[PDB]
Order: sequence, then structure tokens, then C-alpha cells
Amino acid sequence: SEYRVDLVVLSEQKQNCRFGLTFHNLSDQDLNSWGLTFAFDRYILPDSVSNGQLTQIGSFCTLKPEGIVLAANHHYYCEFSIGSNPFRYYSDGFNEAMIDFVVDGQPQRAQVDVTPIVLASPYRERSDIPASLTHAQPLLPKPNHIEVSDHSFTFDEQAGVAIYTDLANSAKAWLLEELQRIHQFTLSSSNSGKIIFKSNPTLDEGAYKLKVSEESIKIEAGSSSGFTHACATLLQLLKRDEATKTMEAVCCSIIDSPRFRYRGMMLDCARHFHSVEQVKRLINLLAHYKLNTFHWHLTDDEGWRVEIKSLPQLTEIGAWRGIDETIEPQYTHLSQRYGGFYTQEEIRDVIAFAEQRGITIIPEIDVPGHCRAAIKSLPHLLIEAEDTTEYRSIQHYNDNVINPALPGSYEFIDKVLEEIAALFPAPYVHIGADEVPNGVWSKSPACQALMEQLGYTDYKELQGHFLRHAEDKLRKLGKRMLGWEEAQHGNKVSKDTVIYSWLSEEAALNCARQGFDVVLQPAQTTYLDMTQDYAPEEPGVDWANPLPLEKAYNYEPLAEVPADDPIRKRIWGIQTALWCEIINNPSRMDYMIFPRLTAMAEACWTEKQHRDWTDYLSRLKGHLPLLDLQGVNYRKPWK
Ligand SMILES: CC(=O)N[C@@H]1[C@@H](O)[C@H](O)[C@@H](CO)O[C@H]1O
Repeated sequence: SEYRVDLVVLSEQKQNCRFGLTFHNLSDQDLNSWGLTFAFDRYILPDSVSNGQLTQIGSFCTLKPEGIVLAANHHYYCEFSIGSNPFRYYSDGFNEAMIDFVVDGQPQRAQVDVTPIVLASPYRERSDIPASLTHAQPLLPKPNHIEVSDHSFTFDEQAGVAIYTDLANSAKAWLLEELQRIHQFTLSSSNSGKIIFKSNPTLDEGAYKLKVSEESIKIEAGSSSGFTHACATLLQLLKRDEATKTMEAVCCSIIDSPRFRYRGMMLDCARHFHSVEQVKRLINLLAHYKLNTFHWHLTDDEGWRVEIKSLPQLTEIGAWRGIDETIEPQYTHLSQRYGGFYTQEEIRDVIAFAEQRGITIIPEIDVPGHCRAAIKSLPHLLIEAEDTTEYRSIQHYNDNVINPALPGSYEFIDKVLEEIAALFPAPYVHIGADEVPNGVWSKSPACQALMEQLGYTDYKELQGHFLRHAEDKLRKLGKRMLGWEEAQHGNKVSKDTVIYSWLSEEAALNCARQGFDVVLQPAQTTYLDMTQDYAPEEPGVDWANPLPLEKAYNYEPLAEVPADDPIRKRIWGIQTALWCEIINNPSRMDYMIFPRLTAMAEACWTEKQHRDWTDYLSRLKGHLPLLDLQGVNYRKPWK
């Protein structure tokens, strides 16, 4: 196009980086009253800006040039710095850029072409996956016990499916749906069928037996979830022959049980909105690897994605961002109005859909921090005009924290939680409870007064006051509260609050020893937003470090702790998360989630003794064609 911006690393030192920004007017016309905006994920040092005035709100940066006019075929040059060790990835550059200018007194906008950043210090090393054989049974996760016989079972579309327990209804409907959707293979219910669902009360929750014989398949379970897990195994076990409307399973005996009770995946829908069809699609894929929990991250600074009828403004304002919108653009789509939200009717449809695959949905509503979208939506309710407190969040925001002294904050949170509790049948609600920015509420008159009333000597204690109100409210609504690990410090939440630990296993067990229930979600091994390889072209982020597939598989939760340890009562299970700062489409989403999710699924499900990297690679390789039939854009392990 007419306008191009080039970013170049000029200097690299310990915790410090300098950049050269060059903007080219390649149009024939001069630019008048011109200004540059771009998306950048790092905090730019404000006194470091050499040739213009920079304003930064989150990722959204506006640079006013010192020059009023930029001539045709001319260049504008600026330097800035950041406090950071070297950039390793092209995605560390500007995601998008654009300009504003005036022709004949009228405002104009143009998209700017952003050259890939010229990196000084890309990784030279590359993560190599060794060549692998293809395993005959590509089962992910690995069943804890499988015995394979020499024979095989071949069946046609008239084989029939028999069900002798109502517990298996959901699993049975799902199998048939998936065999139809994936393979176009139609099975029907037959009381005299070759595929049998049988009840076995001795089996624990989620456990199943699956035996393939020469002329029959028998599935046994004592729970709905068990039959669901069994059907996920059977989908991976079946091989469809072409030029014969037929399916083949190896004769085998499988006895299987889940290692952990909670096996979850969190999706960030606030940073970027993913449509109902996309969410459904992921949820069903989750069920394929025997995950039982979808954690829906619905609210954050960059968006509010859940319809609240009592507060229409949250989705009418807070679901949208753009230059013309109340909320500024972030990350991508700088030129347009970006957004979306889920209606309560759509959420009801997603809940029902998930339940058919044994998937519980946990909603997350972030307070008091990460609340920018809500605050812009309800200014009269949630803003104290007399607050002069200067603070910066970790995501470069100075105006994103709820005020625990305002009565409107309590009106807001009560109204939202009532509608969330009624909408979501799962007995859990996640409240955020992220650490507040340093010095927040420090110059708030309303907060100063509330400290004196409660006897608090430090402003951080207000956090606990707000969170305790949320917990008590959720308790009246019949919901247990869930929170991120910071909630455990102080007395901000009771022992009933479930803690999501991302720091370390040692911190998680510390928390468990205190009497909290906890979910392990370590940043270093379970964050699927992290890059998958060391090459600079790989999409993702790397602040927690690159996470290639081998590092993902080597994650082995609670390896050192014995099977009998009473602390394991406190460990709900494991979770993996996708943060969506730079994920705005299903192609990129697939690429990041797959194949690593299968490794996370195996960590969740399979006992450590049955885990092996080589064996895992061989099963992943035989599983790849099944993902291809579904059109999942997984990152290729062998390319
Ligand atoms: C609970 C929390 O603070 N989570 C942050 C999330 O906001 C951010 O999107 C992600 C980037 O990878 O870093 C996680 O640690």
C-alpha cells in the first residue's frame, strides 16, 4: 500500500532494548496533521521516545510526530526503548498499524503495511522431533491398561447398537453423531446389536472397560462419564476402510480409569471473541481426549462477552472496541469495530451441547481487577470521580480496577453473579481474584473512609472485603467460588474457595497444605499461547518460555508425591489454558492448541508408569489422519 512502517532492533543490553521506528510516505500526496497508531504488547518507556509524543493504553499506541507535515517519498524516524531482554519472535513486533491525517479539513484513515521486525538475536537452535513409527492403536490419552489380540472385528452399518442402561444414553448418542460427522458412517439402535453398552456398578467414576471380540464390542461402565470416555477411545480405535462401507477395530481388552478428577481447558474469549460454532467445535474436541471441564474466560479488560439482562450496557458497550467505540482497539482489528458476545440463549445451547459430551462449563467473571470493559460500560455505577490514584496494571492500564468502597460495585457484582448462577448449572463460579496493581485505591476518598470503618491499615485489605462479599453471595446462590492463586494470600477468601495455581507445583502444594482445594495450571508447561518452536516465524508468546511438544509431554504433575499422600485429596486436577492476545481466528487457534492438548490430556488422564515419549509420538502420528479428516489445523510434528 501507500504507507509502510519498519521496526528495527538498534541495541540489546540486559533488561533493556532500543528500537528504530521508520515510517514511509510512499504516496504521491503530502500528509498533513498526521499521526501513527499501532498495536504493541510491551510497555514503551515514555521518556525514551526520541521524536514525538507517545500515548499507550494497553497494546494500543498512538504516536504524535513532532512534524506537522510529512512530504511525499519522505520518512519519519523515531526511537524508543523498553525494559526487556532480547526479542526472539517476529510476533513481538507491531501486529497492525494505521494512520490518521487531514485532507481539505476532513479526517482520513489508512492501514499501514508493517514490515516484519528486524530481529537482532533470533534463536539459532531448533526443536527437533525424532522420526517415528506409526502405532497400530493411536490412542490419546493412553489407556492405563490395554491388551491387544491377534484378531480384528470388521462390522458394517447394520451391526446395531444395544444399550442396557440409561447411563449410556448420552455416550451412545455422541458416538453415532461423531461416526456420522467424521466418517459418514451411520449406526442404529438394535436390541440385538453387535455393539453393546452394559452397566457395571463396581467401576469408579469415569472408569470403563472396553472389550473388542471377533463379532462384538462390549462397553462396560458404572457412570455416564465412563461410557463417554469409552466412546472417545472407540473413535480412535476404529479404522474405516474405503471401497467397503465398513469399520475395523483390533480385538483387545481395555480397562481404564482417570488419574485426576478435574481435567480442564480454559479458553480466553475476552481478548478475542470466538463464535458459538467455534466454541462448540473445541468443546467436542476436548471430549475426544477425555477432558471433562471447559473453563470459559468470558470477561477481561479487552472485552465483556456474557449477556446480562439487568445490565444491557455490558454487552452493548463492553462487547465492542474500536476508534469510534468507547473502548479502545487492542491487539488486532485497529481499523474496524471489533467484538461479539454470547447471548444467554446461545450460552444455554452451549451448556446443553457440552453436557452431551460429559463436559462441565465453569464461567469466570473477573473482579476487582481486569475489569476495564465493565468500568467503561457502567461509568456512573463503577467510577469514583474524586479518585486521583496513579497506578499501572501488568497489562499497561491505569483505569481498570473496581472500587470496593462504591455501592455501585456491589450492585454490579450481585446482579452479574445472580444471572451467572441461574444461567450456569455447574456448582462453581470463578471470580478472578487477580492481584491488584500496586498502590491501587491509595488516593481514593471513598476507600480511605472504608478503611477507617473496617480497621484496615493497608489498602490491599479492601480486596478481601470485596472478594468475601462475592464468596458469600455465591454461597447464597448455591455456588462454590473459584479463584487464581493470589486469592489464597491474606484472608481474602475462605478455605472453600478453589485455588488455580500457575506459579509452581511447590506453591500449589503449599496452598493445598493450608486446606484449600487446588487446580494445577502451571504457566511454564500448560500455557498453549506459548510458542511451539525456537524459529522466529513461530506464532505465540514466550514470556514463560517456548513450549515445544517434548517439554509439554515431559510435564509430569506430582511425580515426587506418593500415591497414598493425603495431600492428593486437595488436588482437584490439571488444567491447560489458551490466552488469546494474538489468537483471533480458528486456524491460529487450532495451530496453538494441537497437538499439545493431547499431551496435556495424557498428563491429566494416564498414570506416569504408562507414559513414554517415544510411544506417545507413535500414537500421535497414527492419530494425525483422524485430525485431518476433521480439518483441524494442528502444527505438524513432522514437516
Ligand atoms: C490469571 C492471569 O493473570 N493470567 C495471565 C493472563 O492475563 C495473560 O493473558 C497470560 C499471557 O500469557 O498470562 C497469564 O499468566
